Amino acid sequence: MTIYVVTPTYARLVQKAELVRLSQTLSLVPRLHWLLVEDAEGPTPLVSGLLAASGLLFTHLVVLTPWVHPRGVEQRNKALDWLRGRGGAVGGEKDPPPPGTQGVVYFADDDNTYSRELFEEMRWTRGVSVWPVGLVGGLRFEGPQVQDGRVVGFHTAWEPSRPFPVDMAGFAVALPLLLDKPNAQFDSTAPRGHLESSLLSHLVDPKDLEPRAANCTRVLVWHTRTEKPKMKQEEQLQRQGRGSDPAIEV
Amino acid sequence: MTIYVVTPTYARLVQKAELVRLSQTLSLVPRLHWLLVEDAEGPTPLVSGLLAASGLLFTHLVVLTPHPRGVEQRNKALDWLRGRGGAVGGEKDPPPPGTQGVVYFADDDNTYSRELFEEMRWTRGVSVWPVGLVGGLRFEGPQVQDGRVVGFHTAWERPFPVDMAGFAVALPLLLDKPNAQFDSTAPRGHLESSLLSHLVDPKDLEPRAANCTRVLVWHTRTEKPKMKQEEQLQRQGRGSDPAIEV
Ligand SMILES: *O=P([O])([O])OP([O])(=O)O[C][C]1O[C](N2[C]=[C]C(=O)[N]C2=O)[C]([O])[C]1[O]
Ligand SMILES: *O=P([O])([O])OP([O])(=O)O[C][C]1O[C](N2[C]=[C]C(=O)[N]C2=O)[C]([O])[C]1[O]
Ligand SMILES: OC[C@H]1O[C@@H](O[C@@H]2[C@@H](O)[C@H](O)O[C@H](CO)[C@@H]2O)[C@H](O)[C@@H](O)[C@H]1O
Ligand SMILES: [Mn+2]
Ligand SMILES: [Mn+2]
Repeated sequence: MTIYVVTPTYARLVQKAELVRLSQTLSLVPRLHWLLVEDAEGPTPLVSGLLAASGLLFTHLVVLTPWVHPRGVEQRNKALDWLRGRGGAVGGEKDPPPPGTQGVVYFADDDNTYSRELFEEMRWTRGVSVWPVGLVGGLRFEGPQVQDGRVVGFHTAWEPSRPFPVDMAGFAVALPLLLDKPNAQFDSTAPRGHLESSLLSHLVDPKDLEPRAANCTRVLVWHTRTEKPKMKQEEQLQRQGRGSDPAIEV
Repeated sequence: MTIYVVTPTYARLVQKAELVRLSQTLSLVPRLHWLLVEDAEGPTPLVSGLLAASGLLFTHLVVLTPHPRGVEQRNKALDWLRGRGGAVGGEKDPPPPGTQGVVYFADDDNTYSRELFEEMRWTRGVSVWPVGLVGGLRFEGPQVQDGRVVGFHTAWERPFPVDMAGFAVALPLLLDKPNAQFDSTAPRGHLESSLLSHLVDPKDLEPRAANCTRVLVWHTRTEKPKMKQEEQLQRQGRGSDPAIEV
């Protein structure tokens, strides 16, 4: 069962650092195909270079992002388009899996923290699977309430009106189910935190969710965020004509 | 050649996450021995459990520090390497005297590429390489000329203007200098120097990373999670189950 990890990424100071630790974590997982989608005009040397050197099975994708400020929407839908045979690769495996292929799709932002155990949990998804997510929604962890092996509620707080009050990193979807539901995609016009539900509503009813991670008692992924680097000194040095050598990638 | 990674850690919301992605990166490095020292009153089940399930060669140490942080913890790892014992888990026996190896001080929130470790494995005395996103710069790094450290690309004021993550020390040199340790009273920018002045002259530093032309380690920091909601649910008697580890 191959796991397809959809990861939208964009250039900023901590980008390479984020892709380095993430790609290194992904190299621990067998049967994993990384769909890295750059939010850029075209493929960048930085990302192309990191992928080629990663040693991972991957497909490089690119799409530009054109009030609620959703992040990575277009990039995620681009990965979905590719999976549905609408092309778009610029590197790596050019052809998507043919229909009938078994597999699971997981949307992994480039700044979260993922334990290798998480991937074995989602590898057996029939429709849509779920598990708790740490340090998200303003909670220690947000996650499905499980009873008798079934989801009967949710431990959440923010925007409780959400049919699926779970984070992007808190679920995975069966590849066959995605192809069998062509209208399933992320809605960029969706309110602040209803992005997840905009995709999932086309796939299942929350009652049909497959609880994983020891019936949602284990937190195997964390919604970590990196601090924006301090650059006051870099700014001053540049004015003096001695800024950090730009020919050295960071 | 074994690499001894000394990592001080402490309990806070992101600790487990930090330790998870750090240990996963380390499991990609051969001949590596992890010296994880907790800044706590005793071994925490969280860390003990993470170490046991990591499949890494490690030694677990503890020491509480009631201003530069993680200092006492790093010094205890050094004490252990000097046969002064102090382990509470993992490999209790330190490397025998005259053992070859290199010591690297890796904070638990930085980002380290696998290549970094292969660069430091050749350390004779003390080696150096650039560090990204640190000191207010895209990167700080030694200035190399003819394969010799002739200066330092830095902004903040120091005999050794390099971050904790930008150097490694040969094990034999550390044993040879029994007084070489971090000064817990040394202010932030002088912590690295308090140790290195006991070991070598900055002009004897061995430049790595293609003569310091590549950034293989980043000084990333993790945002503190907002917990307003947790506090609200706590008032209502339904906070995140304390029995579910995060
Ligand atoms: O605030 P969050 O932490 O939920 O979101 P994020 O910052 O981690 O963004 C989500 C994903 O999309 C990427 N992205 C962000 C901003 C942008 O302009 N373009 C993007 O592709 C980012 O790398 C994440 O993977
Ligand atoms: O500000 P920096 O990013 O240089 O430092 P840090 O926050 O990453 O701390 C350095 C190391 O020491 C640990 N530590 C931190 C605070 C404390 O009270 N006790 C500690 O042991 C931390 O985990 C880092 O590894
Ligand atoms: O499942 C949680 C949900 O959180 C949304 O983000 C919210 C923020 O927009 C708001 O400012 O704070 C909230 C916490 O009180 C919460 O973090 C995400 O948009 C969504 O993806 C999901 O993570
Ligand atoms: Mn994020
Ligand atoms: Mn740090």
